[PDB]
Amino acid sequence: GTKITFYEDKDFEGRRYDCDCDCADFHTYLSRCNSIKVEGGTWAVYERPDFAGYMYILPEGEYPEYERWMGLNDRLSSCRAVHLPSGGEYKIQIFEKGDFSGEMYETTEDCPSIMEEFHMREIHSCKVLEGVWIFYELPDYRGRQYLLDKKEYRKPIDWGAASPAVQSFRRIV
Repeated sequence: GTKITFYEDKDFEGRRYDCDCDCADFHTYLSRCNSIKVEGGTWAVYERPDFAGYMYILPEGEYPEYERWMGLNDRLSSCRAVHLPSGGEYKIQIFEKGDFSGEMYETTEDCPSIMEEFHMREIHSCKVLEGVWIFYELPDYRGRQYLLDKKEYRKPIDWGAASPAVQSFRRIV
């Protein structure tokens, strides 16, 4: 019973498209997205069809301009609802090299700068043992966003990234 509404202009103006289930392609219904209203739960929204391109994670709320979801442009074309467990334990394993190789670290806590904490600038694979997490390109949860809502990620492309650069990560609660 969650819903997301996309508006072409800022401040919830202009033509609109709404999604109540997952939508793999609404680029023919909206030329651009400059504000969003999210109801009922948390959504992942994507620049290109079929959940491709830049992605952004939006909790319930009102977003009058794309900066409010750290958007890179006003282009969105697909979206899916994020299923969050009832606030249990959260646990993630990050790896120095692809395919779960190299050095590994396991944590239960948000990390606003992984260099100071794990002495890595990059994460080349990961296993999400419990919970749902977000990787960020820059420290303090800034820059590009990548949703980790599955279990195993063998290489960065599996979380939608072109490179293993990750500098912070946190749980979705």
